[PDB]
Amino acid sequence: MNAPIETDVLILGGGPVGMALALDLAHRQVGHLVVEQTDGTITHPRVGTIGPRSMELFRRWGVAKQIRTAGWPGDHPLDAAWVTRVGGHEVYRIPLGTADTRATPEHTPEPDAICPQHWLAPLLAEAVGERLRTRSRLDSFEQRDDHVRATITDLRTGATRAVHARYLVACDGASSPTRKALGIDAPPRHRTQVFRNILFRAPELRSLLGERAALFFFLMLLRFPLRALDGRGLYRLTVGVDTMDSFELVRRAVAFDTEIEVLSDSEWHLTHRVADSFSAGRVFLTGDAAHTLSPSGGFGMNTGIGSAADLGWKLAATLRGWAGPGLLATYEEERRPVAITSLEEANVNLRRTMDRELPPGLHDDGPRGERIRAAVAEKLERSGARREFDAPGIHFGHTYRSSIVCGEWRPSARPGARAPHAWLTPTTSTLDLFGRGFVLLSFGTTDGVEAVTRAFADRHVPLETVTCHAPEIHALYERAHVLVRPDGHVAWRGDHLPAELGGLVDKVRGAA
Ligand SMILES: Cc1cc2nc3c(=O)[nH]c(=O)nc-3n(C[C@H](O)[C@H](O)[C@H](O)COP(=O)(O)OP(=O)(O)OC[C@H]3O[C@@H](n4cnc5c(N)ncnc54)[C@H](O)[C@@H]3O)c2cc1C
Ligand SMILES: O=C1NCc2c1c1c3ccccc3[nH]c1c1[nH]c3ccccc3c21
Ligand SMILES: [Cl-]
Repeated sequence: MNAPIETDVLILGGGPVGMALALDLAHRQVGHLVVEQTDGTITHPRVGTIGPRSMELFRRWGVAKQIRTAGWPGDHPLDAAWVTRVGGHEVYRIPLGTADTRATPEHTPEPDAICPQHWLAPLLAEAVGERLRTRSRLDSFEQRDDHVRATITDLRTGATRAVHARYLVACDGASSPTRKALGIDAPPRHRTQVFRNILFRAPELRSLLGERAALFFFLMLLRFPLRALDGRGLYRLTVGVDTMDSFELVRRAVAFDTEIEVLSDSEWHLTHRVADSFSAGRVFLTGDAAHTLSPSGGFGMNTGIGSAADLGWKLAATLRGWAGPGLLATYEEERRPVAITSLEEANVNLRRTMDRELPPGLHDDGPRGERIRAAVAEKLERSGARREFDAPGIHFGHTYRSSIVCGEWRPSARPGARAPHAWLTPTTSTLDLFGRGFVLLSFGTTDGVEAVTRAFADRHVPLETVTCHAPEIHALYERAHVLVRPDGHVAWRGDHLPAELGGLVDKVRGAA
């Protein structure tokens, strides 16, 4: 006869986002538990590209190294190429080097990475440990005044147990049963696109392609993308449906006569949706459950991870007791607008490919087809197609303009924006200073800092003060004092600390 289990945060869903939230909560020493209905095994990778901002967060949570050393070949091309057929005529290619050779980015200590879900999942599961309960399905929940009660069914054995948690964070996906149960709607913002995904293994295809290999192959037969999943034989063909045999589809897209074994052929319905509300009482929505966006630019999962990181610190602060009563509401305040708009940027990338048409003689071998291909190439570059593969602003430019920020692409320390990266040492970035409590960076004068420290202490708001004597970084941040939030974003800056510190403290913690 087992009794109710107690934990501060119960995370519903062990997908990438739910795991990201668990990592942040562990990093902040908040008791939590993750319940995942499946056994946690991946049979058909849905994600693989990890944006630089997400990698910075994985760096913070201590798993960035293993993600990078998970198995993506250091010498595999990262290029994006528009081709009339893989192995056939090439139309346009965006060179992106290789993991081992590309220049270290100047704006971030962590460039993007490739980690197919079948590697990421075990890796995330390993980092979350025993707090991840697989084959566990949350059947129902009931909110009470100071906690939420959930009934969990052990799908391995068959026994049902109850979990009493202070907060339930639903990371249960795009069709979020939890969102429905809360009576919150997520009205479509664009027509539902139905995609057919064919996961196949072609052991010798990379050898046949060689340097002509690519991470992304945008075919133009009739038009769709083919991806190198693990850079080791596993590929994924994505074709829009709006019906040939799975094997015959791949065969048509690949001009080579090589071993091709289709492993999976499932369907995917993408419906750009954003919840009208990101929470009800003590129940929260994160990831696709809160906002489903288009995968263009890997924008979807990266936004979920960023939203998970935002809710993580606001939850910790409230559980700790130093947060104002209105801090948790700022999760929706700051993250929904990121979805409401940012879901549009992904859509633009989808539209550009959905609208591109193909002319006659594009497959020809004569100098004519080579000329018409060069024609489409020019158009492609003009339509800004290389923007879906290079948009730092999209990964790092989101600036919060909220009730807890004191308002006043290139890295900027303006209030609301991500505090910029700069190397302290060859291994330590300004980013490595953020992630715990608030951080006050002072460039030069330390006059007035003791006042800030006391103001934060009077409210029990964690604050770490750092004096920096580096002009290059001071120039970068543009002000003498910069107050950074637990999430790495600037809450306030200025050459002179404000007069009413109590006001500042109550505002940034969501008490004002
Ligand atoms: C068939 C399919 C194909 C896709 N293809 C692509 C693609 O090609 N590119 C792309 O960018 N994105 C793709 N996606 C979307 C991508 O997987 C998500 O955007 C991403 O992983 C976001 O993660 P999430 O963590 O919010 O939720 P999800 O990854 O959707 O995970 C939700 C988790 O909740 C668990 N869960 C649900 N209900 C319960 C319960 N009652 N109790 C316990 N656990 C529960 C699930 O088992 C699951 O593991 C696809 C999705 C599907 C369904
Ligand atoms: O993961 C994906 N799954 C589908 C996808 C993905 C990605 C994707 C993933 C990471 C980075 C850029 C990306 N662009 C696209 C994409 N551009 C497209 C155009 C038409 C139809 C589908 C896509 C597409
Ligand atoms: Cl509480």
